[PDB]
Amino acid sequence: ELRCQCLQTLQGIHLKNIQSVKVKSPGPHCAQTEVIATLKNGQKACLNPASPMVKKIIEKMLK
Amino acid sequence: QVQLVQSGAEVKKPGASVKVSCKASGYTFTNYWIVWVRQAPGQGLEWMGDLYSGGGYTFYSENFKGRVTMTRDTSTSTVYMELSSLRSEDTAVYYCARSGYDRTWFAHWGQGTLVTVSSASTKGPSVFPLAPSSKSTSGGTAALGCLVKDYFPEPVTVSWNSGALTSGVHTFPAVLQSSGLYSLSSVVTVPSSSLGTQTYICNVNHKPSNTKVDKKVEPK
Amino acid sequence: DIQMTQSPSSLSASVGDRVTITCQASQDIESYLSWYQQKPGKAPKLLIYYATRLADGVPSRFSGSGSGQDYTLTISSLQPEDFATYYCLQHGESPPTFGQGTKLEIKRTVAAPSVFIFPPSDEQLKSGTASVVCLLNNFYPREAKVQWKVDNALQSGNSQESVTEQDSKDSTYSLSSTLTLSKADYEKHKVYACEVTHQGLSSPVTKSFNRGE
Repeated sequence: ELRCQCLQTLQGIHLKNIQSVKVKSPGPHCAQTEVIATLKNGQKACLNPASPMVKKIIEKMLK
Repeated sequence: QVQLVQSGAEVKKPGASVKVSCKASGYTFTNYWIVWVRQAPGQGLEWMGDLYSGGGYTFYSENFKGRVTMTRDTSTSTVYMELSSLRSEDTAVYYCARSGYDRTWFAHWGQGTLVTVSSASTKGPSVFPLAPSSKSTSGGTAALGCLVKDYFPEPVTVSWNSGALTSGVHTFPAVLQSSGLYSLSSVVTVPSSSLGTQTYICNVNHKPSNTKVDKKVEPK
Repeated sequence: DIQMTQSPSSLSASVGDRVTITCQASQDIESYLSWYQQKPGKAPKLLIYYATRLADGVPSRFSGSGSGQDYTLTISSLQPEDFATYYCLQHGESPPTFGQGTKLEIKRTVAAPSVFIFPPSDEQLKSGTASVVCLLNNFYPREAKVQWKVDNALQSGNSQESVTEQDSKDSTYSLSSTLTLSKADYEKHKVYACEVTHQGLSSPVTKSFNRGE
């Protein structure tokens, strides 16, 4: 869809619950960066890309 | 400091085309969509289509597909909407707008462009002063203005003292005369005390006839 | 396409009142709904996006709610500058579609017009026409009666009038009436008068002048 997927971002998402994280850069679909975590149960959670906790979670995953 | 500046009002005959520009400034042009919305009598607002300013996407409303073309120019940060095969019923104000975070909402709008489609002859207005006098002064207030008569089509814009005078101005909606020509007046109330020291000039513009008149309104 | 039904089509309210405007979509639009304010002769201006988010610079008195098919715009304490037409816009599915609009009028206390008259300019007289303008400034309510009298004879069929939109600061109206005669007819009479009747006036107000004086 050519629209922002995250109308609000969620708090309290833990690394242990995350299966994957998708980072989508700005463009025609959305002028803001969007971060969507897919949890181990299949839930999708929109995350604040600016958040220092979100940056820490993604860098922890890369190790 | 986001600004969208559109080209001036136009008049066209049926069967002609019109190309309205929308010049953007104050943001990164290529990161957003520009949309076109028209406002025609009895139809509120209607989306015509949109295009992504960075390229790759252009969408048209099924109501205009086949006679609308939207184009973009990165070097001038301008988008154009060309509407072809004009009919008298295409008379409307055409707005461009920039998307917000996505094309679902319109964060900033251009000032609009009135396009009139008519077979009737274009006519420039005559501008006459409405001088302040003993018959337009009371309680310390003086009224003065300009009468902008016999023009076609709309719009006429009026400013006072090149936009420096805005308080107490009333530019009236035009009336349609029996001749098919329009007339309007623009008035302002000011202190009667300073009619001898202040200068009041009405600046009249009628873009379809390329008429620009500045009339100094003097006390009578 | 998605049909957007806005309710009410018009409303009248006083300064300080809470105003509620609703928008119903013919199908779920998933909160891709925005609200716009349009003043007469001006472009629309964004108020709310994604159903509830307030645009930058918009006063906190504006708020939005809703989901699925039903959305609401609320103005908590109406201000004179809120006189405008309001529109909803959905873009949950293309093409985006607008509501028909809600015209919000302001009720306020009675204000008598100030009345002014303008004889024709000598410039216009040189062209063969005489327009006489009667101005009624800053009054409320909009109902006002203007009568033209020429040598005390009531006129009919030779005037046009126009009223402004409600003022963004004081919610009043102004009215301009023009009596138009040929120069030849104008020169046949002496007394030109416009008689104004309005709720705010204790008696009708006549502004008059004698031609050539």
